[PDB]
Amino acid sequence: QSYGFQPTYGVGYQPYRVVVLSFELLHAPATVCGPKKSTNLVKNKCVNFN
Amino acid sequence: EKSNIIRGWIFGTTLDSKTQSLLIVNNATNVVIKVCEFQFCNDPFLGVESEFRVYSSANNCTFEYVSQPFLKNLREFVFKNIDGYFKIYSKHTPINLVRDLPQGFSALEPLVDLPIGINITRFQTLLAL
Ligand SMILES: *[C@@H]1O[C@H](CO)[C@@H](O[C@@H]2O[C@H](CO)[C@@H](O)[C@H](O)[C@H]2NC(C)=O)[C@H](O)[C@H]1NC(C)=O
Ligand SMILES: *[C@@H]1O[C@H](CO)[C@@H](O)[C@H](O)[C@H]1NC(C)=O
Ligand SMILES: *[C@@H]1O[C@H](CO)[C@@H](O)[C@H](O)[C@H]1NC(C)=O
Repeated sequence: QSYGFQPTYGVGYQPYRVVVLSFELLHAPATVCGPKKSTNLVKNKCVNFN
Repeated sequence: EKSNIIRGWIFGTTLDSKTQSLLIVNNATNVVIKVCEFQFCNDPFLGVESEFRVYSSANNCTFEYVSQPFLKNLREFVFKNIDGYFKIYSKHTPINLVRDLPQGFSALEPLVDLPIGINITRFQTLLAL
């Protein structure tokens, strides 16, 4: 069936774009991650570090 | 070496159009690394890049990488698998011997690691003249 996306329709009729994403199991080392923090360095003070 | 010749390697559990496998190749300009299905019909070779013939075929690949113009003369390597990581180490050294590996000490510093996550059970060498 061909889409009848006419402008003269309400919100329900109007087209939408959809993106669906999923991730695999941990069968191997991970390869995608969120960005990590990079804070300013400190010297000559007692600090916690990672 | 003194003449290049040895231009890469092939690895994988099965490399005859079945099972994912790995491929590593050079032409002194860059390394080209692929993780893809292959068959290697007729033993890739230079054949003389005035004359050149590409290996196997394009198929269901899952990874790629290119970098680092790779460069008597002797080169050294190590390849190993660690629960999903594929590690490669290497060294260079010029020598005078022509029979076999000389004595002396050589410690291989590491190159970048690949988290492929796929087994290897065989391998074979790519060659050129
Ligand atoms: C041979 O050397 C050439 C460089 O002259 C390499 O060309 C690159 O190939 C990769 C992989 O296809 C491309 O992504 C690059 O864009 C190419 N570079 C240029 C400047 O075109 C080629 O990969 C090398 N081949 C082998 C088997 O090592
Ligand atoms: C391509 O290879 C991946 C390797 O994990 C596999 O999951 C996938 O099913 C393969 N697809 C085809 C069409 O062979
Ligand atoms: C390696 O092969 C074993 C079977 O011997 C299988 O269970 C395992 O998932 C494979 N692992 C990789 C990384 O290919």
